[PDB]
Amino acid sequence: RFLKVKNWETDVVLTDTLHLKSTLETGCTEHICMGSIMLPVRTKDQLFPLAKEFLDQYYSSIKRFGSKAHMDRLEEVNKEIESTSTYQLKDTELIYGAKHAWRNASRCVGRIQWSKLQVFDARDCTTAHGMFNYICNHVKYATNKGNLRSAITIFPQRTDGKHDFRVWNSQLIRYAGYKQPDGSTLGDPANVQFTEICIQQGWKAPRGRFDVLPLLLQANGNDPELFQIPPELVLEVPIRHPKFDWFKDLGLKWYGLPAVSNMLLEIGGLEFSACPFSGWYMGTEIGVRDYCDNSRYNILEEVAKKMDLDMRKTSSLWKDQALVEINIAVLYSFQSDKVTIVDHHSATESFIKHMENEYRCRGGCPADWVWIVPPMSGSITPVFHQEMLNYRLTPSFEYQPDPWNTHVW
Amino acid sequence: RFLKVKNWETDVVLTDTLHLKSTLETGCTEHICMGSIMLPVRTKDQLFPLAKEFLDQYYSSIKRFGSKAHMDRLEEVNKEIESTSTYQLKDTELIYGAKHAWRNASRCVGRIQWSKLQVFDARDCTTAHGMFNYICNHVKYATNKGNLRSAITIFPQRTDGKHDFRVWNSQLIRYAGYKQPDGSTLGDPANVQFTEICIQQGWKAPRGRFDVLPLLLQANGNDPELFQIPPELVLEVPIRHPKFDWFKDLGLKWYGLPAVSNMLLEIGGLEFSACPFSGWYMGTEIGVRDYCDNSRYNILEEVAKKMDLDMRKTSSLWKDQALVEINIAVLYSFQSDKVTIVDHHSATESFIKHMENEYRCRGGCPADWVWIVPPMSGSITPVFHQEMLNYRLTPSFEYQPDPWNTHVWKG
Ligand code: HEM
Ligand code: HEM
Ligand SMILES: C[C@H](O)[C@H](O)C1=Nc2c(nc(N)[nH]c2=O)NC1
Ligand SMILES: C[C@H](O)[C@H](O)C1=Nc2c(nc(N)[nH]c2=O)NC1
Ligand SMILES: NC(=[NH2+])NCCC[C@H](N)C(=O)O
Ligand SMILES: NC(=[NH2+])NCCC[C@H](N)C(=O)O
Ligand SMILES: [Zn+2]
Repeated sequence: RFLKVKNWETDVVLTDTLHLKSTLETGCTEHICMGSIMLPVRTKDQLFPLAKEFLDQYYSSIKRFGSKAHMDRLEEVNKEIESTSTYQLKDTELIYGAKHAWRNASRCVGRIQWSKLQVFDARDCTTAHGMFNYICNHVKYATNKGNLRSAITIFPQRTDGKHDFRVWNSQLIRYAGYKQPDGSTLGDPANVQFTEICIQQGWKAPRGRFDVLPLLLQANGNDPELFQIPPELVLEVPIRHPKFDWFKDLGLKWYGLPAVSNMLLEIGGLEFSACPFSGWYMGTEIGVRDYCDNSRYNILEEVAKKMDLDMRKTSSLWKDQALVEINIAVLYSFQSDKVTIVDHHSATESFIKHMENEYRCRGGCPADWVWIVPPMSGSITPVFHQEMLNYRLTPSFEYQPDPWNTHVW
Repeated sequence: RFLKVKNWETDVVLTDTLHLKSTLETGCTEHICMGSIMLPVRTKDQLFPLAKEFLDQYYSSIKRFGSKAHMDRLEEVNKEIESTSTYQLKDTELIYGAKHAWRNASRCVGRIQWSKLQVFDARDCTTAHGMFNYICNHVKYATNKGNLRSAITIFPQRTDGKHDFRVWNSQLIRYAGYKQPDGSTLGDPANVQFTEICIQQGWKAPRGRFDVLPLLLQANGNDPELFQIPPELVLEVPIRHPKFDWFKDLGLKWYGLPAVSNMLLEIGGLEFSACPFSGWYMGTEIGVRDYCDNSRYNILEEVAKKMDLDMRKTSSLWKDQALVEINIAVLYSFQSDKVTIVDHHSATESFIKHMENEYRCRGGCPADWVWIVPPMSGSITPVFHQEMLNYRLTPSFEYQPDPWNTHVWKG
């Protein structure tokens, strides 16, 4: 009932009670752990309990648990639900829910910043053009000339499912991927399919290695539309090393704004299917995963050669030496151009502090160890030695099917 | 109920049916994952079934399920259990049992070698001196002058819980750790407590940074006894770098034979509390964990200074740069001295092939992602991109409480 988690480097021990308020499932069972598996309309009856659960925590957080205001609101929503078969959050509730969905994102290592989220209420939106407008504003606000500010823009909630708003891109800003005759892939292999769906939709791909994709926005259930982000609004960083002048020749660069756009935000049973959010990169995401993953830009060998390393034998650890240099370069390019970015050491140290604050002030902090530990130098970051308990709390950010596998044109 | 795991790098999908045979628990529920938690006598009543499951697995493995030899063995074992409250395993079954405990060890990335385990049957052992002799033969055999051979020595199983055989060391070979009055630690911090027990037992500590610990052996539930492993039997490797001539001057070295000796081997319900086993090292174990954990030798700074790295700000990734070098040094030193060792790339690539083979021929491969993925360069090794299912199958290697915490001293 009262679980404890120990850090094996410091011997510190925290007790977890917050998991007791766990609602959703984990994919695991007393017989099998699926901790490493990436992916382990509501009715009136289904809804009220959720709204109740939510309002309870909301009012509890504002020190008015069981107050008249609390009871009243619970009644109004209750009425509104029974009548409209749904309800609307007050702005206060929307903001609170979004911040807490971030607070509860067990896979996010940057949650120490959770309370500082800027929320853009786009619930009055009605068209793809409106969506494009809201998104551009989000992009500009959050980029802030390189001094990034976390934000989320929330489009209209789901109703009957046949009027859902959806951003087809996986991130607001991402490079394109095209399958060349060579059999090889040009650009970002991860977006090869999306890149094609834009074309299948009219986009005029410049077939480059770093082409900013176009937004494919879906409003109120209608078929999606394309819009190119004002180039002047997409901050980019040219990747150069602080010692290897040959580096720039690799012809690499990355965008400064990471902005997940394909997730679903659930607040009090309500579902917001279009809720793009952004923060700032942790160095390794680009340097380790986007650049070195075999299925991404897969650039290790190329950088290996340029460094003139004995790639004849794995045991020489050339991949490791290169990986490091590459990551020193990403953090260098960003820091030079004055674009916010955080290294895995500093980011993990913060998460640990955040975990401690969360444990004493909330009785816990759900965290997914498999995602929290950086893809490089694992054990030399504090989170590696930190036991973590993963569980689902709501409000939350959830995965949802790609729209192009659901859209009934 | 079939379960699928995908490799997000190759899009290869495997199907697991083997987890259905999983009886033991995981620590996780439908509402919580404890996948990253380090540590989440039997009665006749509970033994019969365990013995039967085992014999059934055994006889099926040899294609004699239902045979008369199978049926007679079950009758023989059950009679014996009801008769003595326990039972003895045949030699063939012990070997099969030991090999499968290794095959089922979800935290071991070296399992592609599981069928080539050399099993030393020390069930006739009765005294600590007897244990010392067995252990000495195990080390020499396994060390094989640097061309390491995986092996396990199995001492008498547990009976009433008061006559246990235990190896108090956590590994047959490990360096002493000494707490200094100024608060600093000399040697390996991980073994300070055990070192104190050895000194209290009479060991004369040479108090250096790499002193090989004595064996503390408990036979038949008696008080443990000290024994020094013959120095000529302990193979060690001086650590140097293939390009930094100052590396050797750090004065580092490590032993070549890793031999976990504090686990419990469960087979057919029987409990073998003293079952030291060894294989060969994966570089990162030494280079990353033993050398760079803040709670171990913690050499990152010193190695960083000598490299004249910019230690002013973490974002220079000086810790990362130094880490790679140290690991290159460990692998290089071992290879030069011709002592068996495997790099993390090589080891993880083999585990993937092994895992795939196991799904196809066995229906699965219980694996602990948290432990399988190496402590450095995670995503540039295939295991990181591989989804895994973790569950407990028997025979198995289990953790057990430190003996000094449970032992009833006799004087
Ligand atoms: C401000 C700095 C932030 C940092 C440094 C940060 C860091 C991270 C990192 C390293 C990941 C893993 C990314 C991956 O492997 O794909 C992650 C995941 C995640 N973060 Fe953040 N984050 C930040 C802001 C945000 C914000 C503003 C939200 C939500 C409002 C958020 C919600 C989450 C969620 C839901 C995931 C999991 C996404 C998935 O499953 O792909 N993060 N974050
Ligand atoms: C052939 C060489 C072998 C290699 C390369 C290998 C590799 C590894 C590594 C890297 C780990 C994690 C070590 C740690 O982080 O402390 C591990 C754990 C494990 N291995 Fe092996 N192994 C080998 C042989 C064996 C043998 C012979 C057995 C058993 C008969 C075995 C049983 C296990 C067990 C039970 C664990 C978990 C130990 C614990 O929880 O501390 N391994 N192995
Ligand atoms: C299979 C496994 O779940 C997958 O390869 C992982 N992906 C990720 C991870 N961690 C982060 N932060 N991001 C990922 O995409 N840990 C492991
Ligand atoms: C808390 C966390 O489970 C712990 O720090 C871990 N230890 C280990 C690990 N993996 C291996 N191989 N060995 C460990 O000791 N993964 C994580
Ligand atoms: N720090 C963030 N906000 N990350 C969002 C996900 C970005 C993704 N990991 C990438 O490298 O493109
Ligand atoms: N490859 C092995 N057999 N390892 C056994 C565990 C050794 C332990 N990790 C060490 O660094 O000493
Ligand atoms: Zn689990």
